[PDB]
Amino acid sequence: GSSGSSGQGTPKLKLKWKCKKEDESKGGYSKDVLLRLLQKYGEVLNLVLSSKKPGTAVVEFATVKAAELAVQNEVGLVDNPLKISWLEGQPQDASGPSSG
Repeated sequence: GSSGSSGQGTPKLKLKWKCKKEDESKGGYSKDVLLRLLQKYGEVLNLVLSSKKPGTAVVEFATVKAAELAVQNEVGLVDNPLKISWLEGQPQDASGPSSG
């Protein structure tokens, strides 16, 4: 298909969740909640939020291990399973002999 991501710097992740139109109500999360949710897994060096679109943000991890676990295990809330996607620098490894 189409691939080509350098991802050299820290493994930053993008946190997106379902949120209503421009409203005073967030939905069911907050810089803190999300911060503590990841903290447990890994130290959150920087945690920024996206204003352009509602229910969107980007977290900055210090290690790859934590990030992954924060993208697999931590899903947010049963009712609202946060959408943690790899904005850039995604881990890729197989448990067998690779080839063309």
